[PDB]
Amino acid sequence: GSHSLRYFYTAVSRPGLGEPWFIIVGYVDDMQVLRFSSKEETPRMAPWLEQEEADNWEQQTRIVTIQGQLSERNLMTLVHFYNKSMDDSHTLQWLQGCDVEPDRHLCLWYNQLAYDSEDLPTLNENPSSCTVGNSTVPHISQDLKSHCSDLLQKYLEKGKERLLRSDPPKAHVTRHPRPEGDVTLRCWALGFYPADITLTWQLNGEELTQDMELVETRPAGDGTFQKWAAVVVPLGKEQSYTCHVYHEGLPEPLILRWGG
Amino acid sequence: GSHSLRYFYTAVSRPGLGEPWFIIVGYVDDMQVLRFSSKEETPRMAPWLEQEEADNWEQQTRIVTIQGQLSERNLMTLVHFYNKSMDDSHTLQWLQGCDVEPDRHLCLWYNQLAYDSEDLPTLNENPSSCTVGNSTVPHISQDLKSHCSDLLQKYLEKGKERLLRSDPPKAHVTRHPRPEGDVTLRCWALGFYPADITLTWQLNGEELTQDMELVETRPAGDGTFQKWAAVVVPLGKEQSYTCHVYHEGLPEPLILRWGG
Amino acid sequence: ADPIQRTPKIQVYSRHPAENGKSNFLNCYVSGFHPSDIEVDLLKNGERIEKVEHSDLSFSKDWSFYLLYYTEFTPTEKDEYACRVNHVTLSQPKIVKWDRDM
Amino acid sequence: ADPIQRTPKIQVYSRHPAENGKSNFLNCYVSGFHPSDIEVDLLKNGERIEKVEHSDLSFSKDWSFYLLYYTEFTPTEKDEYACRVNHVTLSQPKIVKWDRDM
Amino acid sequence: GDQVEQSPSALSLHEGTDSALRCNFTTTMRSVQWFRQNSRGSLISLFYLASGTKENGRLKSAFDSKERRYSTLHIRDAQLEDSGTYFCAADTWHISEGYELGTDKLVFGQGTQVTVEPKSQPPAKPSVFIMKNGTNVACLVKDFYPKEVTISLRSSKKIVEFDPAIVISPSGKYSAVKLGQYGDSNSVTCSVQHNSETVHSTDFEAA
Amino acid sequence: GDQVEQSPSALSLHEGTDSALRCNFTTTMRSVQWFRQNSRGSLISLFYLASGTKENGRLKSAFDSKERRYSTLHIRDAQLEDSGTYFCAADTWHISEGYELGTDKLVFGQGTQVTVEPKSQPPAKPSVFIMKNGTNVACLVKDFYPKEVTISLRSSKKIVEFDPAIVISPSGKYSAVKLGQYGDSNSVTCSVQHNSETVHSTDFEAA
Amino acid sequence: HGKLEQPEISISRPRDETAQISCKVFIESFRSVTIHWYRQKPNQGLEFLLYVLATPTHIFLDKEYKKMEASKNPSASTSILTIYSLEEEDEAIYYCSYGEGSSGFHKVFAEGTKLIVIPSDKRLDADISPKPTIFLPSVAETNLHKTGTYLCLLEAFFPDVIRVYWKEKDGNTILDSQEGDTLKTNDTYMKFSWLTVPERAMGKEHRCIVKHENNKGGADQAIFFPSIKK
Amino acid sequence: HGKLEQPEISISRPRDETAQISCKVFIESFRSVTIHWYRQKPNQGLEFLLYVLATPTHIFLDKEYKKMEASKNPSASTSILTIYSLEEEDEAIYYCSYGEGSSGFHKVFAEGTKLIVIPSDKRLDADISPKPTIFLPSVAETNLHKTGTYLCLLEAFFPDVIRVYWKEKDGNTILDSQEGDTLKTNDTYMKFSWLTVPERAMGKEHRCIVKHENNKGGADQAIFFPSIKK
Ligand SMILES: *[C@]1(O)O[C@H](CO)[C@@H](O[C@@]2(O)O[C@H](CO)[C@@H](O[C@]3(O)O[C@H](CO)[C@@H](O)[C@H](O)[C@@H]3O)[C@H](O)[C@H]2NC(C)=O)[C@H](O)[C@H]1NC(C)=O
Ligand SMILES: *[C@]1(O)O[C@H](CO)[C@@H](O[C@@]2(O)O[C@H](CO)[C@@H](O[C@]3(O)O[C@H](CO)[C@@H](O)[C@H](O)[C@@H]3O)[C@H](O)[C@H]2NC(C)=O)[C@H](O)[C@H]1NC(C)=O
Ligand SMILES: *[C@]1(O)O[C@H](CO[C@@H]2O[C@@H](C)[C@@H](O)[C@@H](O)[C@@H]2O)[C@@H](O[C@@H]2O[C@H](CO)[C@@H](O)[C@H](O)[C@H]2NC(C)=O)[C@H](O)[C@H]1NC(C)=O
Ligand SMILES: *[C@@]1(O)O[C@H](CO)[C@@H](O[C@@]2(O)O[C@H](CO)[C@@H](O)[C@H](O)[C@H]2NC(C)=O)[C@H](O)[C@H]1NC(C)=O
Ligand SMILES: *[C@]1(O)O[C@H](CO)[C@@H](O[C@@]2(O)O[C@H](CO)[C@@H](O)[C@H](O)[C@H]2NC(C)=O)[C@H](O)[C@H]1NC(C)=O
Repeated sequence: GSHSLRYFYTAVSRPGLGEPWFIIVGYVDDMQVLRFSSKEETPRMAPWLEQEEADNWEQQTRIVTIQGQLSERNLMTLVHFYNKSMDDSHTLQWLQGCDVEPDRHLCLWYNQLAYDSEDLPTLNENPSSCTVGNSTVPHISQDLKSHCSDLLQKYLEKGKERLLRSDPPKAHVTRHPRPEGDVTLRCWALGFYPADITLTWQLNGEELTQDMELVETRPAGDGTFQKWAAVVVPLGKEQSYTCHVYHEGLPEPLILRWGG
Repeated sequence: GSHSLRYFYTAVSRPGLGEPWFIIVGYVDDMQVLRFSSKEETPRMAPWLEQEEADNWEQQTRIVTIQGQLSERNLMTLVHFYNKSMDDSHTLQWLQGCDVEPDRHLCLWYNQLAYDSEDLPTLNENPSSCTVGNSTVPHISQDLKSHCSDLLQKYLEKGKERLLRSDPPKAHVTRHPRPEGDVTLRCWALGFYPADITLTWQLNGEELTQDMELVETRPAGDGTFQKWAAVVVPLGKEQSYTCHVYHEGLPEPLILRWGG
Repeated sequence: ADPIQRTPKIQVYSRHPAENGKSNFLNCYVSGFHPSDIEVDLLKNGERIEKVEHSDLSFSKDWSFYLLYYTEFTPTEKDEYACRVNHVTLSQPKIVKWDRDM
Repeated sequence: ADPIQRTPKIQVYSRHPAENGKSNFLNCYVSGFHPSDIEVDLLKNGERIEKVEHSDLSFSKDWSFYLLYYTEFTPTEKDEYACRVNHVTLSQPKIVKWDRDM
Repeated sequence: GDQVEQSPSALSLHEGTDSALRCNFTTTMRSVQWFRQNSRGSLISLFYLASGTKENGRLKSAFDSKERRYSTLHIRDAQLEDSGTYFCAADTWHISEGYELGTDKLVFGQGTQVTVEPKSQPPAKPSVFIMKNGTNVACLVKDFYPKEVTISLRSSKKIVEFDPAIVISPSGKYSAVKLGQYGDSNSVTCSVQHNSETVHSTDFEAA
Repeated sequence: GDQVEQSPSALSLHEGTDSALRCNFTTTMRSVQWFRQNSRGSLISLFYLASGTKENGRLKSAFDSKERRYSTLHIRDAQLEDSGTYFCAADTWHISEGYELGTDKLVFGQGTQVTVEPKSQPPAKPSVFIMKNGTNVACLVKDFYPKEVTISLRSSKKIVEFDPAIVISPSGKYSAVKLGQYGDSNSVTCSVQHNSETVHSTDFEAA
Repeated sequence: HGKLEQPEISISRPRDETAQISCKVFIESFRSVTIHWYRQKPNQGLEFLLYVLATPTHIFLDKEYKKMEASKNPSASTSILTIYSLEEEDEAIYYCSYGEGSSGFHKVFAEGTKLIVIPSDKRLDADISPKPTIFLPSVAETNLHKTGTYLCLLEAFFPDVIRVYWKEKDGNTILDSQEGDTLKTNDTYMKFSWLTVPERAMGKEHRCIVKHENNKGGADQAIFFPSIKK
Repeated sequence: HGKLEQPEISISRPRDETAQISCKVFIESFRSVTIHWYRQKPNQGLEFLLYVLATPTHIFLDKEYKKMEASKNPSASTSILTIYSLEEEDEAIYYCSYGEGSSGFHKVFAEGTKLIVIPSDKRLDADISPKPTIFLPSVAETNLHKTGTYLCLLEAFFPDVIRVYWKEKDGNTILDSQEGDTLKTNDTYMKFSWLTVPERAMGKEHRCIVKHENNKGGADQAIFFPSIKK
């Protein structure tokens, strides 16, 4: 199984109160694991984490802070290069992270920023590598790029319970008919973990990919996601429509028909 | 007062019928003086032209006929130049002719062709002049461009009555009530030859030219043309709307009013 | 559509002032259309009038085509008339109801 | 020049299959809005529920933002709930009725 | 007369660049032709058209009827086998004395001479050669890089010298010969200096 | 320097002519700048961009926002005063090992030697005069059109003669000058053969 | 061997005289032909001159009081371009062409022939033909690069445009060789070409097929590179 | 008289020795400015080298722990590029530039400086500097055109890097002149440029101005050109 750590830096300006606003949520897969903004001396990491008296996260503490810090200049040198009136609020989004996968010794370093809503041309070929090899020892290890993997490791190890886990989707189908002659069948998926869930309506034969109502997959406050997809079924047939649900947890693609 | 003569050659394609279809109407100052087509051996000239016993003028007949023969190969050649399936009806419209008037010794000749309604890039500049001829040099040769100044003057002396005339406009307005409350004032003009005529409604000294109703100046069918221009007018303001009917076969502006 | 098409402008009318009772000619002047072949016929109270001669097919500077039809009929204040015209177009044939006003 | 703004999406629902009587949490999810300055309040049969917490501001691939406001509520067959979200992108605060299925 | 205008009076490209020739006239035409003149003077037709787009290889001629008065010819991945003088030309319907729908004369443009120079990639070293015989001497070089070159000379009895001549080898590099009328009846040698590095033709002569 | 390709390596046009210079980069670029540096002087600057397309005087050029990888520069109604080399250079945001959103390094294309040659023009007849300096006679050929030219100085004890100088005159015609050194200096008259005719310095010197 | 051929690359004839330029057509239906003649100056386009009806319409070029050039179509199956009263500005390259198609042009052109105007200075002084002198591959190249080069340096002529060309004699197949530009020699010209001998097939002789208006005899020079023993 | 300009235009210094270029800066914000340095090779385009921070905090270029150059920024409101371990592929044109105060960019460079690496000569002792040779107008021309042209001929100079403009020295301004490309004199270099003075301005004194490194004293040449009436 692949894995990916992410940091979401987000900054905003308002009048000339100087003090810019900012947060740095840091996730691992769909579990947020790190929070840190303005008005916090320490990167407040997620509770559910085996902690062993170790002020040994500094490297991550160091990085984040700075990032938060330059938010002052950064967010500013970015107004003039566009000479946009410093009276209209602005924002600076930044994202770094990597997706590791040792089974293939793979690592991809991401690093994207965007001003008001437009990306910023950077020298980077956004997706790049994070495994460096020369025949030496010294270095300056303090680039979030060179630890992302390691950090991912830390998180994974120090969290194997919640992070390395699969909570399958529990699924039911509801029949709540509509006014004008055609029943509505809603297929449910509740509390499944990785948000990636793909639900599908069909007729033994094919799939109804082109005529469905799909809610973007929403989150429930316990660390799980829920999604629904429904369609208009004739009160007669009403059953030659199955709900094939696919997910990481359940191997055997779940299939749903109504009660009987 | 420029007088003139033109021949409108017209040829068409028929989905594999071997021989095409075609015609050659000819006119002078809006009056038809000649004619020719396939399955016809001769130029049934204008009855109104009582020429004397022997037809001393047919070198133009030489011209036309070959044009008839040649007509085919052209539609032939035209078809391959442009990628075009010989299964789709095709047509080649051609027009040659010229103008005339002493003062500046006016004599311009028009020679234009069109494939399926498409001006065909002829190299020679367009409206070309033609009044001169070397000294001691009869140009009896095949071309029509050199027989204009000759053949025009020929047609205008063997039927002068119908080509030297100027039937002025007989105009009158007409009231027709509008269930909507308005009233249409239709200014007719009948019996006039020099087709180019212009009617016009004025309202307090201001021509209503672009905001009035007008009909394509259609042909009586006996020798002259008819045309009427109209308007919608307040139930009452009638006697205020005038109808200027210009035309040079009328010394000064013919002006009408009408209503009831 | 690639073959430059042009749809006909139709006018139906009396050669002279219509005074039902005596002879005159019924005219249907089609012009402004292009694709040569055109089916123009006369009508009386609904049927197809006959023995109608047409004009010497010529064109305008815009390479447009124009034809004139005309017949020898006796005008009466009770015989509705109209022109029958159909050619390379979209909808069904076009009939033009003759009217006193034009 | 003209900034590219994106309106907020809203989804109000129960954390768990709601059953009036036993407890559950109310969730008003918002997503896809760009300018992060946003106002979100829940309502118990009409008014702005006392205290509701929400997640830490994160965004997605297209930098759009997303936040979910959740609260502790005890669904009760005859008590309606809904969401109030006001953005720089809309006419008046939008209300989102919470139906038990969707 | 005057009614045609070719784009660049001359233009030069690198191996693998992409450019285009334009040329227009406003006297409506039937078709625009495109040619390439060899050094031999031969006229090589490239494209032919009376309607829109066409393509083959890298050359593509573009002509369109919104007026039928302007035509363009672009070049993609320009390769050594392209340089030459390009011409646009236009023909138009010619009407006989009779009525044979023929074709009027072809109108060309001024000359836009293309010049396609080679890609630049890790150099190599120039191997000189000997060519002289009878009061005549001319150095040689096989596949070197820059036009930058100076063919030195080593003769006993000197007279005036002449101008060289650098062609473009097959591989993709330059090459050249520098004429020289000297003596040394069968004895001569060559010396070259390029890129601060010199090379004696002697440095290769063995026994 | 592995990320910017300048379209034309070379280009030439007559006045009134038109053209474009393409320039694309091997990496996302934030702002683009187009320079033009004459003979051997400073780099004048024509445009600065970060998105869009600006047009000054006759020149127009652009960077297409959504791509951030291609820049174009056009020259309309070209004119002699547009000769010289054009350069396109762009840049990109950088990020320090400490998140300093800086941006310094400026990449340049390989450049383009734009040359504007004069309108096709009815041949011109020179005017030839003679500048002097004991031992030094200079031949000045004036305001002549077709560049094709042959200048010769008739002298007997000729010391050293230098090649000729042929600069595009002001008015768009061609002009030339040629020095050399001589003994018979005072005698020295200059003969010019241009366009099949012959013009003598002598032909003008009044007497 | 052709669709339109034009012997005699160049033709040089004294001032204010008449000149002969003709292209031997090779296409039957030679009668229903229309041949256009074309002129190309130094650095100009290519302009039109005339058209022949492929049947001696004797279309001639008359320009206000003057008959300038003639178009014709004999039995030798060729059309000849006659040019009267030669003056310098008339000095340029001439092409003969026609249009493949009843209604079109694949436009077929010929090699073309450049007319050379010559004032006074000689009465056919000397011969004025290419003067060969071959050069042997370098023992230095063979030895170190196992490669060889050979050439045919000419001289002593006046045929301005002499276009050189080689091809593997045995299987005489034109093979692009390379040569340098034409340099002047006190009002005489002389080019120098050469080749990159296919490393392993260096035998006794390949051929340096030269060709010019004024060249001994009147045939393309056949030049070889013999071996040695002395 | 300047926004940012460099002193000398050419610099010829020894192999394996030090060469430092200079660029007079003219912006009071000085202490808090950033000075940029690019280099250029024969028709290639500006290549970046180093930036000079707001005042010192000097930056330089090591080639694997062996410095190649270093930008500096002292009191005399100017920066400086040094170059140690001199070699040929180090000879080019060096330019200075600065980026607008509050992160703006209409990037400005200077005239630049050509860095000539000179080999050897006994002990390099010879007067290699410009050497005039004035030529006044030609009466013919004067007489017939009511014009006057001058010739500014410089020879026996070395750098081979000269700039020569004809300034109407009665008043500092430039006049459309013409000039011949610089020709190489066996071991030196030479050059000329003319000026065509119109009628109503023939009465004034014009001076041709030469600017070249190795030139006497160390200043531009003052070449005055009379103006007469007869
Ligand atoms: C170097 O000088 O090049 C010249 C010119 O190419 C070589 O000259 C000769 O000898 O080349 C061949 C080889 O001997 C000669 O060909 C022969 O001799 O031609 C005559 C007919 O006239 C006949 O004997 C045979 O047909 C031979 O093949 C040729 O005639 C010579 N060229 C001339 C015109 O002088 C020369 O050999 C070469 N030098 C060396 C050392 O290789
Ligand atoms: C032609 O012969 O060229 C020569 C050499 O260039 C010209 O010589 C002089 O006169 O050029 C200038 C102009 O007079 C002289 O400059 C002056 O005279 O220098 C002295 C200092 O020694 C001083 O009086 C001023 O600084 C002047 O500018 C220069 O000295 C002369 N050159 C020499 C070394 O003889 C000559 O004028 C010119 N002939 C004509 C008719 O133009
Ligand atoms: C040739 O350059 O074409 C232009 C006409 O503009 C172009 O053609 C149209 C059909 C489109 O392809 C469009 O992309 C182009 O704009 C002529 O160039 C000049 O056009 C100017 C305005 O665009 C006009 O002000 C000038 O008078 C006109 N000529 C000049 C002074 O260069 C041009 O005439 C055509 N041939 C040439 C260059 O001689
Ligand atoms: C160049 O640098 O060197 C040559 C050779 O030394 C110089 O040639 C001449 O001109 O030197 C003197 C001076 O005129 C003459 O007496 C010799 O005959 C010439 N040498 C030969 C054999 O050509 C040449 O002058 C010099 N160039 C320059 C511009 O100074
Ligand atoms: C650089 O110049 O960018 C241009 C424009 O995107 C590329 O142009 C071309 O060649 O891109 C593709 C690839 O060949 C073609 O299909 C397009 O037609 C063509 N674009 C146009 C309109 O010119 C260049 O290829 C690219 N340069 C390099 C060296 O990559």
